[PDB]
Amino acid sequence: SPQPLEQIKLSESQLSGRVGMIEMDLASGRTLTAWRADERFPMMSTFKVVLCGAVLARVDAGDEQLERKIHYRQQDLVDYSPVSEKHLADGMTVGELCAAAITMSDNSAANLLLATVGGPAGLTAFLRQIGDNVTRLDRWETELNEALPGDARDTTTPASMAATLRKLLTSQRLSARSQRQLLQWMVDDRVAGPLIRSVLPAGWFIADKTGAGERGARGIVALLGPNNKAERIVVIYLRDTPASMAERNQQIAGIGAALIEHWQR
Ligand SMILES: OC[C@H]1O[C@H](O[C@H]2[C@H](O)[C@@H](O)[C@H](OCCCCCCC3CCCCC3)O[C@@H]2CO)[C@H](O)[C@@H](O)[C@@H]1O
Repeated sequence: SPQPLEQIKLSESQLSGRVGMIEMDLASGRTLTAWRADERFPMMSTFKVVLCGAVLARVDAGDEQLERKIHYRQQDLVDYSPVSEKHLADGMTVGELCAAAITMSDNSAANLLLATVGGPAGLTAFLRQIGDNVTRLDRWETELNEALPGDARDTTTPASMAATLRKLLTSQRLSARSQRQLLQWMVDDRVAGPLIRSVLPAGWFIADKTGAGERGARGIVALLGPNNKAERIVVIYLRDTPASMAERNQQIAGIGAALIEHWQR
């Protein structure tokens, strides 16, 4: 209802925590709104879209195949594996692991994919090789969600995650089918996708990947826009807040309501 920058300030003073947000134009990369855009926030399960982006880069270089089946043991599973635990005998293909990791947020799917790109260090090197010098992955699932105050491990900044997401979905760094696949995994998120579409006004496109960690950490990376087309990239991160998940979810929907009400800017 109020201007999106003034509403983002109300959410931080009502949550008693720090909020980081950036509204960027997908086609040109111009930043429309930014609050704590250069400040670090834990990435959480949102690093999985960037992780699958490095996976499609190896398939593009002929080093990987989304059809390759990976086999794992029960000892390789970590907390929260909704689909990978159901395939300990038949295994899952690299494409299926990226789908389970982004749409269902399976934590074991992300670790299994992490081992193919050279660990969190192999993924930070791909980020630096792609132009991102701030985002860094240090641990595996689920230690990277600890959200220790003052710790730069496994973090990013809203401005960096937005610029890397735009580079992966619009630069020629990824071939057309690969870019088409990464976007499809995001509009197919079965965790918050349908819940957000349920309260979005008609004609609004949405694709996303959210996250949640300790100390009230919560984040969302999304593609939004009127006329059923993804026009902007919005990245919002929440950290160091004792508020309930419902109020943290209601604060992010409140910033999203101010963005839709004052869209033209
Ligand atoms: O005048 C514009 C519109 O205003 C309302 O739409 C509401 C809507 O009723 C509401 O459900 C939603 O909640 C916002 C839900 C937030 C979900 C977004 C979550 C993330 C997505 C990616 C990052 C940004 C926020 O806001 C709008 C705008 O006020 C009307 O219902 C609607 O008829 C109308 O088209």
